[PDB]
Amino acid sequence: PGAPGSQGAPGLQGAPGAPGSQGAPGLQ
Amino acid sequence: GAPGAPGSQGAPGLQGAPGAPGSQGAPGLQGAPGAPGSQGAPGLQGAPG
Repeated sequence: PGAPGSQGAPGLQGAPGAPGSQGAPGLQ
Repeated sequence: GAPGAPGSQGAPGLQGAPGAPGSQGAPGLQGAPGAPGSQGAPGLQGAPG
């Protein structure tokens, strides 16, 4: 029955990141 | 978890080099002075007496 270390919650996201400065065309 | 404090966005914006220019009433070309003088009636005769 017990199994310390067996499959728990399947890995999702885990190490999410993020885009940096997406910028915007404030020019012309 | 703890993804290195998962990525945070960089800082866009600031669409201007802080020069804040702008000129007030600028100079104007000097008016070439009208040399002072005096009107008159130069003729030929001054006192024929």
